[PDB]
Amino acid sequence: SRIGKLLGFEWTDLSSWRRLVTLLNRPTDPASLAVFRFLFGFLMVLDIPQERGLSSLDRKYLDGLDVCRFPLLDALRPLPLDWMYLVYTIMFLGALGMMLGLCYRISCVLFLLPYWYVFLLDKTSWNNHSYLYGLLAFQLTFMDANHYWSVDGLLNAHRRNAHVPLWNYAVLRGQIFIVYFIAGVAALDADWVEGYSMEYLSRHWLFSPFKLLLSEELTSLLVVHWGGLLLDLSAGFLLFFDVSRSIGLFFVSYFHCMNSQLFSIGMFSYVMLASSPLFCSPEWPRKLVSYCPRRLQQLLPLKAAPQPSVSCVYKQKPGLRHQLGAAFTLLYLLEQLFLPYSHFLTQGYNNWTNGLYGYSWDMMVHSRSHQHVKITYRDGRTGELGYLNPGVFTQSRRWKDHADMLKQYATCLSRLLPKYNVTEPQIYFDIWVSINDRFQQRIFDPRVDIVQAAWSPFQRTSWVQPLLMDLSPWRAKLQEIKSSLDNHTEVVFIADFPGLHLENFVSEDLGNTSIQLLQGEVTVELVAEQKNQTLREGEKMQLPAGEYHKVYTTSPSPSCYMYVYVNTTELALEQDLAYLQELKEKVENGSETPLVQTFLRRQQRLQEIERRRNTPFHERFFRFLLRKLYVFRRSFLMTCISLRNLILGRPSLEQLAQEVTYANLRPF
Amino acid sequence: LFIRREQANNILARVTRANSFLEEMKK
Ligand SMILES: *[C@@H]1O[C@H](CO)[C@@H](O[C@@H]2O[C@H](CO)[C@@H](O[C@@H]3O[C@H](CO)[C@@H](O)[C@H](O)[C@@H]3O)[C@H](O)[C@H]2NC(C)=O)[C@H](O)[C@H]1NC(C)=O
Ligand SMILES: *[C@@H]1O[C@H](CO)[C@@H](O[C@@H]2O[C@H](CO)[C@@H](O[C@@H]3O[C@H](CO)[C@@H](O)[C@H](O)[C@@H]3O)[C@H](O)[C@H]2NC(C)=O)[C@H](O)[C@H]1NC(C)=O
Ligand SMILES: CC(C)=CCC/C(C)=C/CC/C(C)=C/CC/C(C)=C/Cc1c(C)c(O)c2ccccc2c1O
Ligand SMILES: *[C@@H]1O[C@H](CO)[C@@H](O[C@@H]2O[C@H](CO)[C@@H](O)[C@H](O)[C@H]2NC(C)=O)[C@H](O)[C@H]1NC(C)=O
Ligand SMILES: CC(C)CCC[C@@H](C)[C@H]1CC[C@H]2[C@@H]3CC=C4C[C@@H](O)CC[C@]4(C)[C@H]3CC[C@]12C
Ligand SMILES: *[C@@H]1O[C@H](CO)[C@@H](O)[C@H](O)[C@H]1NC(C)=O
Repeated sequence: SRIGKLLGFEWTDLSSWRRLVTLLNRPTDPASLAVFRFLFGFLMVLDIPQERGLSSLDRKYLDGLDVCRFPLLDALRPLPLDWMYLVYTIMFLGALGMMLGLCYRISCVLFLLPYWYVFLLDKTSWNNHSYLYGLLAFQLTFMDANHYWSVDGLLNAHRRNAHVPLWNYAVLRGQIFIVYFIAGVAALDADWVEGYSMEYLSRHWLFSPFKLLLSEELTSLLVVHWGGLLLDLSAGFLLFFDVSRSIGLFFVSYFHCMNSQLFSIGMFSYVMLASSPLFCSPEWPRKLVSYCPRRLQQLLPLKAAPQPSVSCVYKQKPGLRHQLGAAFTLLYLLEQLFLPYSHFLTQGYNNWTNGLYGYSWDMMVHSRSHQHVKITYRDGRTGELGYLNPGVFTQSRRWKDHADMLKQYATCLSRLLPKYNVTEPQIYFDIWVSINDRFQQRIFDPRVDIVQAAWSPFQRTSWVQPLLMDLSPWRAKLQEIKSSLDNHTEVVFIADFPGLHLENFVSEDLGNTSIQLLQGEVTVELVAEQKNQTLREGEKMQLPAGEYHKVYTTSPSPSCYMYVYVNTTELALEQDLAYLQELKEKVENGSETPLVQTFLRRQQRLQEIERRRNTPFHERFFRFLLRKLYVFRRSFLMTCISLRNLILGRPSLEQLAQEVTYANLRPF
Repeated sequence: LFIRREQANNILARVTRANSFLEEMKK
């Protein structure tokens, strides 16, 4: 049948449950699954010391340290540092066992459990490829991936070159397709289609060939955005059908190769490159080995035909294993389809985008820019007001965009402050954000005490400020204004809600600062002089430097205004140094203090940059390998120290200091 | 830990702009 040759099965196989179970357990070649298993294990082994964070465990989980942490469940706590090193050691052993094929299921579990424990301990570390690694480990735990090229085959005769069920390939192919397609659909946002996300990514030197026929704006609009959307929406279909798999392979390989250099996403691109051949014939590695020299073949996996296996169903009544496998392949894929669109039961995790970041396949769609953050507290007994340094007890900045993390941060601060003689504190937050070059605006209500504010996982947060999407059309005029400025001038665009005010201290350096109204009506107050003046559309006002001024929004709708300022101090210093250098140069040519230190420092930095630029490519690559070598060696030595402490016991303090000094030594 | 009122209300302090891609491993 045409459908038989085009889809690999027939409508008759879906007639009944027994036929479906029989089809899903059809004997298949295990070679491609084995190659993917090896590559995935190898990449996990490489990734553990670098992005999973094994080389900074001592810094992250230092004992006796005051830190505010962001776990998914508030009752989840980390272990002491030595037990953290033990957990990471078990994870590494599991990854190695998965890569080798030795004790496949136990190794899968040993990688899986620690990985998800570490993943769920920190919400601020979630991204898409870590979630994908967890998903891949979970899938492979139930598969027969150790049936072709593995130590288990040498140890057991029944698992050497044996058939595998077809749902093993079906689930992996479905997962890859889901990744691609959900990313493509998420790329249908207006900001993406209009070219607002990654508007400056086309300046990279890799895009040089395209610029021979297109302008920079046209390149960014067409190639980056539209080509990315098209690849996402068509890659799965291109790879599935075998009349178009060559073009699909070429395009996907080029895409991932470019992405591996444009961004820093760890092993994501390499994992996708390794997953691409999963759509090819299941026996492709065996065919490749077929064309190898006889002497070489003695070092390569078997090339004969696979033997029958109990896993598959042959042209018998299916048993429990086959029915469980079919049920898994159905339910898991259905859940994977549903989850990225489930942000209507968990209403407490939506602020401006949907949900927590990491399980929706929306990569590089939204870009944020923060202008200012303020934290205020009031003593519960004395009543005095104070201000905290933003991010005082935190190791990440992701708390600024999520209400659950802000609630956790406020609780941590309220518990920690009493040890500095601040009793029953009330804490207020004031954060200004801009997403995809919009007006800067508040994201949380600045008059709400977050310590006592109400938060629930399944209820929409009350104290989140709505995003002002009616002001999006202003972006063109904003960009025009910004591009019309002089090279020593800067501008900030702000939009404020009715009934709110902005209190601003202008630094003494920022001489010649002014404010102009764009929409609505605002009242500007000079705090020192106690004077009120009202502005109208297009009216500008000069502001004093080194004083306070307040902007009240009295319009019934949000107002828009911009700040234009010049750094008077920097300009004067620059001019003086320039004249000094010119005079010295003229004296040296033949004609004719902190400033001298600044001039010499500038020259010193410039000289270093010149040498940095003029560096042989080989030298740079050599340094790259040495840096990577250091990272790995330090991780290994620290793990050894912690394991020894766990087993034998803690040695003398001087011994520990010497051991740490040895571990911290640079390579070669 | 604690700072002054002049610092807390300094909106136009130097420059504050970043790509802030949640996919990229910042550190
Ligand atoms: C404080 O800084 C601002 C911003 O740099 C200065 O505004 C600038 O004002 C000058 C005029 O004094 C503008 O020059 C313009 O020239 C065109 C012709 O080229 C003319 O058509 C305009 O009417 C205007 O005279 C200049 O464009 C403008 N710069 C910006 C970026 O707005 C301001 O002068 C500074 N104040 C002090 C006291 O130095
Ligand atoms: C306007 O320009 C002046 C410089 O002419 C800016 O002053 C500089 O601000 C930076 C950033 O705060 C200072 O860098 C940091 O300051 C500490 C403490 O002084 C110093 O140890 C380090 O240099 C540190 O990185 C810098 O020192 C300071 N001065 C100079 C000579 O650069 C000023 O910030 C600008 N205006 C505004 C409102 O930002
Ligand atoms: C061959 C010819 C003539 C033209 C090619 C025309 C083509 C395809 C250009 C492609 C270069 C380009 C503009 C790449 C960035 C586009 C963006 C933002 C993709 C978003 C994205 C990112 C950033 C990732 O890291 C991903 C990782 C794994 C899986 C999916 C990923 C993904 O969807
Ligand atoms: C300048 O105008 C603002 C805005 O009307 C004044 O702020 C108001 O002050 C009165 C008197 O305390 C309050 O009843 C209002 O609720 C305030 N409006 C707010 C906070 O939005 C401000 O007092 C005036 N400044 C001077 C120096 O006259
Ligand atoms: C020591 C403790 C904390 C670790 C125990 C491991 C548990 C919590 C892990 C192991 C396998 C994991 C599951 C693997 C796959 C998925 C599918 C994904 O779409 C949502 C998360 C979910 C459902 C995971 C939830 C957490 C999980 C059940
Ligand atoms: C806390 O210390 C401050 C001085 O830093 C002091 O004024 C205050 O009374 C102390 N509070 C208590 C409860 O001791």
